[PDB]
Amino acid sequence: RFSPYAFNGGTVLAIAGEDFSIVASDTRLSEGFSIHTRDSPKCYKLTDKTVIGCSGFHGDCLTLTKIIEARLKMYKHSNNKAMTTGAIAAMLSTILYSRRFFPYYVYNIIGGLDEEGKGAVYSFDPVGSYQRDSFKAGGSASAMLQPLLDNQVGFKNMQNVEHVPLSLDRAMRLVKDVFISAAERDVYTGDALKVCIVTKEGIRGETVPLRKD
Amino acid sequence: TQNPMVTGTSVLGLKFEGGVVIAADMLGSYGSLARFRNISRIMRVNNSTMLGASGDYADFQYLKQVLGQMVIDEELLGDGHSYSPKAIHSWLTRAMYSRRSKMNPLWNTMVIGGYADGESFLGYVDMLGVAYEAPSLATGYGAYLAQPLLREVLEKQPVLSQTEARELVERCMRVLYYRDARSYNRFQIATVTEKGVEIEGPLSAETNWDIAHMIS
Amino acid sequence: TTIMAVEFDGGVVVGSDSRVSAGEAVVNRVFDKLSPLHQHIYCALSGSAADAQAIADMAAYQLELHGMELEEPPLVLAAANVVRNITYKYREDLSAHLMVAGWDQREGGQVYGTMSGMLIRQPFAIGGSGSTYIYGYVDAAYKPGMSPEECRRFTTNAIALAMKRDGSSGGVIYLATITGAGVDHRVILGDELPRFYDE
Amino acid sequence: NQYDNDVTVWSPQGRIHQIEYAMEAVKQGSATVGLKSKTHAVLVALKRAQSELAAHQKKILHVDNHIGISIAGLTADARLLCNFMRQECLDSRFVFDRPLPVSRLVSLIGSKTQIPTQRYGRRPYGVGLLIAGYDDMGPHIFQTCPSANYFDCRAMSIGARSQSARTYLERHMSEFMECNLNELVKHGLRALRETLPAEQDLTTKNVSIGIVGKDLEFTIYDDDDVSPFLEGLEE
Amino acid sequence: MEYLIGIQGPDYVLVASDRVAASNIVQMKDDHDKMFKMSEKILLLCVGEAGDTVQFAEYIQKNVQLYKMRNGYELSPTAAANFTRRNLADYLRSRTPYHVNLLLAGYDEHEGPALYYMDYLAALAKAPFAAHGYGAFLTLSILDRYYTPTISREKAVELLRKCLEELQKRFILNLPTFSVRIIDRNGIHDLDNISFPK
Amino acid sequence: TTTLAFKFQHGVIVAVDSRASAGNYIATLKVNKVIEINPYLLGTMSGCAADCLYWERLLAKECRLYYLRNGERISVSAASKLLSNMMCQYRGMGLSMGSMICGWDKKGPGLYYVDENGTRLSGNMFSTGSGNSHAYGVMDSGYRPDLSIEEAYDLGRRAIVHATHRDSYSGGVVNMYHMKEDGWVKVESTDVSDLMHQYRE
Amino acid sequence: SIMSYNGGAVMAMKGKNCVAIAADRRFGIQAQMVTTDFQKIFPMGDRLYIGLAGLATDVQTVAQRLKFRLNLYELKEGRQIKPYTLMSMVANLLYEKRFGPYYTEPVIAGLDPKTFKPFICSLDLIGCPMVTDDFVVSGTCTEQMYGMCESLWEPNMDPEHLFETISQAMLNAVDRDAVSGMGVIVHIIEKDKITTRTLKARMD
Amino acid sequence: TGYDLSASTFSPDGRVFQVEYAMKAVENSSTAIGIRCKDGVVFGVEKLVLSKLYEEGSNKRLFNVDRHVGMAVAGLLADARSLADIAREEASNFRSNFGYNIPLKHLADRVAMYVHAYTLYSAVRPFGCSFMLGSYSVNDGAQLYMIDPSGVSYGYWGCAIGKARQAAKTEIEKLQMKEMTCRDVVKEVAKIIYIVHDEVKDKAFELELSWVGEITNGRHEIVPKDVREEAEKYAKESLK
Amino acid sequence: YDRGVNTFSPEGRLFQVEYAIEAIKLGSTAIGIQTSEGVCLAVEKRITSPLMEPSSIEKIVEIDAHIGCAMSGLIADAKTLIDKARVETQNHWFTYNETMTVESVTQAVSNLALQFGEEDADPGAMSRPFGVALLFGGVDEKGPQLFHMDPSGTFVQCDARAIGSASEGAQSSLQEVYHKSMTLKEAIKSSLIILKQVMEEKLNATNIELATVQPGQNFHMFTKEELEEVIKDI
Repeated sequence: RFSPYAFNGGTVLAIAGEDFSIVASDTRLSEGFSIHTRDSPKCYKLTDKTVIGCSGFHGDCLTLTKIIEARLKMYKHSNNKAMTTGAIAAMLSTILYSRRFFPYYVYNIIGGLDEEGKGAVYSFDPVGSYQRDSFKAGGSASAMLQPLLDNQVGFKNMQNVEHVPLSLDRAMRLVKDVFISAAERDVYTGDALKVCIVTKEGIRGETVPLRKD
Repeated sequence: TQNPMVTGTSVLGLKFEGGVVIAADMLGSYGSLARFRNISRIMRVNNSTMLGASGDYADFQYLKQVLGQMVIDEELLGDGHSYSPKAIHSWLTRAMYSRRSKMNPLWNTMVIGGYADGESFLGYVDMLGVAYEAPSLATGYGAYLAQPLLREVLEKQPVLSQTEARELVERCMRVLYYRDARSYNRFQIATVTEKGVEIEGPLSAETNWDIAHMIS
Repeated sequence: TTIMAVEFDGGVVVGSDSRVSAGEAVVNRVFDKLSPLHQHIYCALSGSAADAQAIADMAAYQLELHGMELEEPPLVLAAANVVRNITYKYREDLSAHLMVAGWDQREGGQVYGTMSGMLIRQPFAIGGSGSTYIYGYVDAAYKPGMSPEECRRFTTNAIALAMKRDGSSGGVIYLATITGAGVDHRVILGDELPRFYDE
Repeated sequence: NQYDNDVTVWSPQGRIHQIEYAMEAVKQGSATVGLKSKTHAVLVALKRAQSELAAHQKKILHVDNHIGISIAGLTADARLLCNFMRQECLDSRFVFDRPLPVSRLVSLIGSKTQIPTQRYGRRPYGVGLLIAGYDDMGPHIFQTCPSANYFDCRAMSIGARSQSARTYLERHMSEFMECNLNELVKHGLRALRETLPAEQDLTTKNVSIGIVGKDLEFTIYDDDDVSPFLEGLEE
Repeated sequence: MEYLIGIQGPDYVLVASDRVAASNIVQMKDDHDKMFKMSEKILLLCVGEAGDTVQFAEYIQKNVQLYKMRNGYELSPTAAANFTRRNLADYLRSRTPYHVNLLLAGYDEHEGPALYYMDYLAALAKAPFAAHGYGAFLTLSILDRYYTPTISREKAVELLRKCLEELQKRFILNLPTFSVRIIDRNGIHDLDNISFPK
Repeated sequence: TTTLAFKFQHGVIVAVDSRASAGNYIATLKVNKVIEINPYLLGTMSGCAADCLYWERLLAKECRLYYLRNGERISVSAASKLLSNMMCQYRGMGLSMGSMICGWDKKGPGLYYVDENGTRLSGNMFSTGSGNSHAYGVMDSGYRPDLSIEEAYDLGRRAIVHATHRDSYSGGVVNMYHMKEDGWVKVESTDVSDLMHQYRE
Repeated sequence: SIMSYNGGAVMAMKGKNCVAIAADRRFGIQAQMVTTDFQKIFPMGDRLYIGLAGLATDVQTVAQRLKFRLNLYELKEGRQIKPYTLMSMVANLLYEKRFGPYYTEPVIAGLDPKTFKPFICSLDLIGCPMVTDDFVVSGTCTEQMYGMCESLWEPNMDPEHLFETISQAMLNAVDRDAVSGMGVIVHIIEKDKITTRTLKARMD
Repeated sequence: TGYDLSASTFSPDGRVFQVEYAMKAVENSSTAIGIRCKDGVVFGVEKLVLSKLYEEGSNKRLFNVDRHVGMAVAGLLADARSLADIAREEASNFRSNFGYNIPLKHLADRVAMYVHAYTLYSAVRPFGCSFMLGSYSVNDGAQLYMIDPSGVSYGYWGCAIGKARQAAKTEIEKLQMKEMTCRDVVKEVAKIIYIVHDEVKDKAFELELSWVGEITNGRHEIVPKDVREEAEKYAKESLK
Repeated sequence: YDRGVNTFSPEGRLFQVEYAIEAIKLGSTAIGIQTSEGVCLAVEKRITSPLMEPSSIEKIVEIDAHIGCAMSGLIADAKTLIDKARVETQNHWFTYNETMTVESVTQAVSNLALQFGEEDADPGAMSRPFGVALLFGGVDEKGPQLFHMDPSGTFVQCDARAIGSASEGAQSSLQEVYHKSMTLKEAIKSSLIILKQVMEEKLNATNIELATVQPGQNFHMFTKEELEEVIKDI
């Protein structure tokens, strides 16, 4: 018959630093065993302080993003101001529920800085449940990214060691290498890397090379 | 969904310097039968963009009547605007997406090429709604066959002329005819350029059968 | 079930058989599958006999209106798109497949296959469950610029060939020659079916 | 007499008084002016306060990144129609993923105002609109009427005492094309002066502007950025 | 499966019900009240699907209270059962079917006591005694032996306990506590809640 | 998922785990399952997480519209009945939500339960979730309405810690909330494993 | 199927100047019996009765809707209904449900109000009216109730021979039906009077 | 009197004055003319300049209903754009039905039927606009039809709508338009436009011309500025 | 009469909207004040007989924790809007999970003001214009704010606003007492001065209701105890 969904792969990471928030995802878009293209940026910039990742079925990733951008203008025209990172997260929760009977198939990750200047990472599910955490992951390699950030970022399971708050210099190199290690063992990750760092001064994009296999 | 019949074949497209070539076979297919050997699978949209598709051709003629009238209605308006190759690629993305929620999806795979204001556009949509932009695109088994052929050229030579492009298409049209049982000999090579869309008539390709003597 | 139409200089020849069988038993061995939609506009019924007869009346209802509003015979392209849109839109509940052919003062004789919901122009068109086995004769024996006498025999030989191989086809051959001066209706009795290789 | 009771009934001269009363409703609002160059477009809006303690009302409504509009007429009739304009523009980026052409938006505005006219019981929308926007063909100044008529314009002034501005717009029309962003503000604020009384003239409190341009998206200015714009302009 | 039982005496109606409300493998509420009061002398016993039991019975509860307030007097026992059957029969062919088993207990100043049996298909039949659930098979047979129209409530309550003690022997589900009430000329009278200090 | 609540002389105590998992992978360990409705009124979560977050806020919406209307500080009984009726209209469409409502009113510290099919119950001790049966054992053992404030914390603490040990879907840190007449208050947040080391010794 | 849920049997035989109708008293759910007092025959007015069988949900529901149309018909018209008129009324009530049809097999028996003439008829699930000159029966055991009335029926029978014939047909045929039994109510419709009797039957 | 209040109420003489008053509103509109010949049909419209503040190309009075079907409307511009899209919906639904371009006689009938439908109901109002419909084809040929506010279509070798009509219709009768070619007809169209307009009330205007026929290959097309200026110079040879 | 609710004037204004504002002069007087320390609201109970209970009269309603409201004009139309304004306020927190700006509170309510008509409407359509005037005070991220709406739906930010029958002389009196940084407690004093002048009755502790919102304290209604301490300061 007709299959309404298909797994398009990909991986999305978000980490909340002290004064900063970093969000990165790959460019690889592939369905089944074939590659559609090697450049397909999933990272979308909502506002200056907020960047949303999308990992899942690509058809729902495009439409749901256009629906969010439409409601961004509804807010700003009404409220004369931009949405906070926490306001965008709670909004899409009700957006994902409106489909509760025929849910959108996607994994959304929202990150950025709040009014206090602290990073806020928001991980979602197709039914719309959400939470705030220091760092989250998503996509096909989501199982791979989480343990590495628990030890390195979270300082977990380490006895008698100095705990230093997250630094931007290390946070960049940690996000780069976890994807370098991801592109090794993940068939759905590689070919390029795009890193979007949201700070108090503004957003700064980066490009990192990865293996083409 | 139910049963469409009226099956199509693969479609190829690529980018070169100052233009886009899109070629497809003229054969309609019913089940395992090759029935209609003369069909125009490449449709022109205004001057600067062009469309071709696969899958159900009966649904494609319906997309002719819908998109065609909508494009003509703009030419009837005469406001001085023309649908951009991204606009046609965007409208087909939502139009095909709107058919999934009503549980009546149309079987088709469409490719939108075009050249406007020095910007060469080639894009891909699908019944499943997957949409993106790539310098070389193909449908059906072409993505398995003709796609890696063009990727190797674009990596070595990102810039291709109009003659080099048509020569690579014929070489890709030659390979697709070999390994695709549902393909067909007669095809049309259509090229959009600064002069607009120009669709060449029925064409063929010289085949090398020497494998017959090398096997035996 | 076999329907056939062949275009020539002065018009078209649209043939059909008389056999209508629901299942393995013949309901009626003599039936006319050509239902006039207009003077020169005819429709060859095929597929489901119940759905084809319903569309033929729904098509005639729309064509008579379009014909009386213009006070002139509608074009063959007009009658073909009526059957197609009724086919394509209602294909959910309608499995019928029709072949539209006729003559107009513009381009003359025309034959438009409406089968499966699409539309295309052909010099000769064949349809039905028995048209699949006659592809060999209609392709090779077709020659350009055949006289009306040769077109009647070319259409008869292929239909009589389908009637032999198709189990659902039989009866008598109905021929309709649609030209500018009128339409001639002929019936070929079982003795007049052209004899082919019998072994 | 008895022909002004509704829209549908025609006068013996073939006129609809209710449409006339809707066109006179727009002239009872604030006076706003706008103009475009070969590059930029500037919309100068006059803000009024209901009382001395009350803050000035907002006459500028943000529509699209390249599009802006000033409302003159019944306030709530503009708001329901603004929800229609914004919805159509959101639908443009929801479907076409491109900024809606300003000429196609205004054509949808008229179609919305053509619906109430031909039907009995439904009142026409009594708000007028001065809308501007930038596209591939450059900036455009459009005006709409409650009669559903809409025109393409180089520059216009709507509201009370607008002819003293329009006369100013006629004399400097030759300069409006070649001036740059800083001069368009100078001509726009001096054009607003003619619609204003002889006592209260120019204050950054009740005067606000907006600007769209080639690479410049539509941006609303209120006080801080308007203060240097008023400086250096002699009235 | 919840259990219901009722008995029609000459001047009285004796009804009883299980107080256990369970979910999955555990009993969440063992004191749960299955008895709903339709009118002064008219009670109701509703069991069935956990969702349809409370929801559909509360509809009947107020619909009976609708009649009593509009005309100033409550439905009769016969009038109440026949209106509840139409309510259950109307939703039978709807998209929300109700699975419930109801016993209507009431007393009339003329016809006297009345007990009514109702299934999930809304089939109303008057009977001197009736029961629901799987426990109805282990109980009603005892009533066949000991029932007489002249029985006194003093012996009926004793025979009711003999039937309900069979639910603790053969019948598998525990059901520790049962609620028992009686209807007569003097109104609703509560009886000692059956308790088994196990 | 393990959630439990019980009422006694000093009021209700709500205890819950922090862990919610999808399949074999743990989605988040730090999830806060307890829903905050009113200052003195406290909800919970069970089953689907999105169904709870959606409907419990509608209950919090109804409770606030009530207090803004009549100012009567809606009772726990009225809140539990309104939550059950909203689940009845959509019954059969696939909505799965468990929950428990806790709070004090003129009658007392009421404890109610609302199921996915509309089951509304009342009693002294409730629990829900995948580990509810593991909670019933420890809670029932050594429980009386006369338990003090400090003794009841030890019962609620050992309830989650020993129940989440036997469940693969239950874990995280123990979040226990006592209920009072003025309102509920956060008592302690402690990891299950950190308390496991104290119980083994 | 669904008609076998409550079982049941209805019998109507035509005599000479009179007609007799009979049905059993049993009501049960599958293997679980309920009550002995169930009534399968409801009065349609003077000298006209109707039998009902099958699922008892529709038995009591259609009986309402037939009394719905009966009383409205009797209040509008100044004369009583003819048994031939009622047959077509049940046909319309069952046919309007053609998508959702009720489950029952109504049996109508009575006397022509003209002078003495007896009239009988029965319908089906599809609501097809049928007129027979001998007898009509319906139920799950209807195959058993045929053979009794086939041989025993005579062209003309007095009330003495009619009651004896229909009673023996009920007692013998119902005893072979598992879902039927527990007493038989027999109604005798004569020109002068109407007789109702309850037969002594086995409890089984 | 109350008889002319609603269109559903007849006058004492058996007329509908509401339809008549909608026709009087058309008489205030600007003048637009058209002429058909063997080569095709030539369109022209007088577009009045309301102010210098309006951009070139504003208030376009040349309407395109369908690829082979042009239209020029004189009347209320609100009801003009309404029927404009409605006429396009009828031509689009035709091609969605019969799969080709609707003939001009068949299109003028369906549109005029939609116009007369609002004259019957008292809950709506009739159209206050009148327009002409040209078309060209190889099987039919040049055809010109005009629909009034009452919804009745008449075949015309030439027609004039707006304020000045009878004066322009007599000038067309003074010379045979059939044997002419669209190149020579546009010379007469611009000649009539200059005769109709003088400076008394109106100030300035602009020439909006359109061609359909062999020159345009049977498709509705606007006249370019180069040919328009050259067509004016042919009319600038005389004026007198 | 001989016209619809949608019929325009020869000057182009709706009769039903004009008469709606003219009906507010029959309502109750309420005076709001916006200050840097909060927003003050005061209203008179208007007791025409001792048999009535002052507890049943609430002319100051609470939309949100930090957002208050005032009431005048027709009572029947206000109770419909007070409930609708509350629902949309919670629909905001149900969606965006934040407190609605008082400007958006005035925005959502102003939408339903002019929706009224006859043809081409639903059964939930209003026939007649609102005869109620409203005052929305409150504190938000931008500080204390006080807004006003009329039957036409126009909402305007105001430093001080008065409604009711006495709004004619009270609004002119607010310009006199309001200067620069004047605090909440000082505004409460000036509120009772103007309110006592405009009322026909005597100012009493239980005669008027007084409620204020602060940046550090939620909207609070002063009870009979505190009201006696406030009136004492006169």
